[PDB]
Amino acid sequence: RPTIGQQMETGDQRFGDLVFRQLAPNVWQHTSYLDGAVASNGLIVRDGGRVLVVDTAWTDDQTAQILNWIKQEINLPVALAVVTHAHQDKMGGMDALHAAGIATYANALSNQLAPQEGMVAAQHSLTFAANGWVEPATAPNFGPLKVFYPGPGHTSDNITVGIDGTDIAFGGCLIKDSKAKSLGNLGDADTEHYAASARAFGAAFPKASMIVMSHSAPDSRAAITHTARMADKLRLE
Ligand SMILES: [Cl-]
Ligand SMILES: [Zn+2]
Ligand SMILES: [Zn+2]
Repeated sequence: RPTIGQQMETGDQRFGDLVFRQLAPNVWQHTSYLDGAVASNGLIVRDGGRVLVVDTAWTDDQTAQILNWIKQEINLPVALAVVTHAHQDKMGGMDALHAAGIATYANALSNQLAPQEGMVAAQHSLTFAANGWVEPATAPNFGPLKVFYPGPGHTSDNITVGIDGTDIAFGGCLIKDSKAKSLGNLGDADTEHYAASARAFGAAFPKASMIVMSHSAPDSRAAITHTARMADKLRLE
């Protein structure tokens, strides 16, 4: 059974109970929902003759449906997935990736925290230099994916990804959009270092003009400065 895409008034395409949006010739945003209802975004990148995934959906079934979409619309093997912190929205579908033979990667800290956060750890751990950049030996054949740990923010373990050859960087749950009224789920957050991490993210990917994030539509760099400003407000109490 194929699924046909259900095009929307916004140009997203519905496929099952997921939404897919093309951001650039070789980059798509994937969106899944949990019940109110709550959107979570990740990315799919075509890199020559393989596909790379950033984040799962909330569930194994939704993540399986992402894999079906890739099979049906791109038709290339998924070489690896990178997940950006240890919460359900980002790591809730690991078993589906593992069932499909996909090699998975996460911050070593994300893997250490996963059992406590109710998550399945990834198979491989990314480690980071003191300047925040991924150690290249721990992220082999990541193609255009540039992984950067900006410091504690939304969580202690949150990491971020830039896409070489595009103007796209993925803030994950660290960044919120330019109209956001708060910083959201602050249960696991570092209120002291959040602002510095958000600015570190901006400095790490200075040529990114499209900032993709977990919980709203892509936004400009205004999301970065807006998030930092809200993070400062908070730190001063
Ligand atoms: Cl599940
Ligand atoms: Zn989170
Ligand atoms: Zn989240």
